[PDB]
Amino acid sequence: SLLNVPAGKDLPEDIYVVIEIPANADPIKYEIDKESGALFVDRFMSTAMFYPCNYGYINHTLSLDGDPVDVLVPTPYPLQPGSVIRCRPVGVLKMTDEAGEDAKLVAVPHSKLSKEYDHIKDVNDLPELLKAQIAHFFEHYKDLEKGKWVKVEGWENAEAAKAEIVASFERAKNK
Amino acid sequence: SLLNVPAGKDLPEDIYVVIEIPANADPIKYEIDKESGALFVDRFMSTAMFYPCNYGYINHTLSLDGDPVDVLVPTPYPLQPGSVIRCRPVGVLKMTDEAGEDAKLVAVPHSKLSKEYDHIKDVNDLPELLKAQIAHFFEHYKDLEKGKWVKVEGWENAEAAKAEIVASFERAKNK
Amino acid sequence: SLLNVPAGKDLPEDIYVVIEIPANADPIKYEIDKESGALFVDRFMSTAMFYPCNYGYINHTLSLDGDPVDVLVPTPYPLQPGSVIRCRPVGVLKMTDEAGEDAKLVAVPHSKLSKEYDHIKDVNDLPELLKAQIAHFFEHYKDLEKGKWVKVEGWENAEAAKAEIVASFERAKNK
Repeated sequence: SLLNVPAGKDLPEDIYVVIEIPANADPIKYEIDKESGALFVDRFMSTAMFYPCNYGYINHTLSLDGDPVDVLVPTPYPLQPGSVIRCRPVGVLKMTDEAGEDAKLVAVPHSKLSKEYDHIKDVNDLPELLKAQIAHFFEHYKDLEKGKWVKVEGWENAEAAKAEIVASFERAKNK
Repeated sequence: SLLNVPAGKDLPEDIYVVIEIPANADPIKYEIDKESGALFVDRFMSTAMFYPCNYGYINHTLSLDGDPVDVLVPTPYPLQPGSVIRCRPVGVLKMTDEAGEDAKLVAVPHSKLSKEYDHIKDVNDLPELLKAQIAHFFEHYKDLEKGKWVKVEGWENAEAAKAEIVASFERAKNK
Repeated sequence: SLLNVPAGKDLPEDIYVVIEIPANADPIKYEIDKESGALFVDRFMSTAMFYPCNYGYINHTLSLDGDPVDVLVPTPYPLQPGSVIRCRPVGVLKMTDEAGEDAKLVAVPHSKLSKEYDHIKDVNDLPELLKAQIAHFFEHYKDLEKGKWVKVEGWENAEAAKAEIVASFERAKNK
């Protein structure tokens, strides 16, 4: 099942993201269940916005908000929810919500799947427009959910991203 | 897998429907397999009609036609086949086909996912139009399958719905 | 899971294909993983082409290129990737890439799902156009992947198809 999926083939320059929400899709927020491994409708988003990239998580990891690391992956065409893409971290958007700080990484499809993302080695290689779009999306998607807020601090490099991967792995089962 | 999915987290005002067919979709009738838990093309529908809501079943239940309880869930945007939505029964369309009797329940998305369905407490709260549409759909979808017929008897309340849930759960035992 | 799916319920006039890529879809090449049974993005196709039919494999089989037998299934409407269709082999397109000659079978939806494919008993029953389209697709889809080539030899009958099914079933498990 989707639970039996490797965090990566070779952490952390080579990961597997499990996709929950496709780029440019209807505003349904899906999630994979811990016990079923099934795609659950987590929520119907209230703002009229869409994810600017495919949105998912790395299996066998844990952020300190009590969830796996979240990754945004851009692709030429939207991916099936519940499907897996081998990619390569290239940055992180650092933001804080309530309150367990909520960093989101950005990984691009691995060279084996496509060479279109080879010239993107680090966060600055991403277009400014897409970056502003991601930032703006996370600044606002929850605006119509009372008692929910997000402050976006900023972008950090691929090493920053890789760091969070290794960290959250190991915070990964242990306790 | 999709077999390992709870009937509900608190029957019966709080259930899980496994979605097989999305609202307003192509006329492919999918089903989840008992052994694989895989989404199987059960049939290509012959009439030019679409399901007016997402269509699915409650896991760990059995109707007396030899299938789990079927639930129709309305949502703002169609759901991925094979995905799960936490909802709340609000009624039942009572109908009879060839092989005994074929009640179909109507559950609305749980308040945790959206508050859009909070004012729908019972069957009458659903719009007339949607009700007539469901009824009409089930009256006719099988018209071009010889030796298949459906007579729609009528609508019953949420407690009627809840009843069928509890019943069919327990009848829940025997494959 | 999708791993636990029968090759067929009565080989070889009655098979199960696991669908990876839908007809007329975005050019994402998906695959089912051997360990997870999960839908993995195998590759982003580089040519501006689409699969003319749904594309998938028979579970519990092995071709001599080190993969299950691949089947193309036509349907009236595209199928969900990762879903299973009971169908009935009616032909085979014989082609060579290498490493590993690359026959692709063509099965049509079983009569239980639809009678639309009843009159297609063998390869010649398929329309010319669809045949030329499949052939032309496999001749060219890999044109922009250096060091990859395909020569299409030709079409063979349903018996030829069923043969490859029986062969590749055995060729598997047994070491």
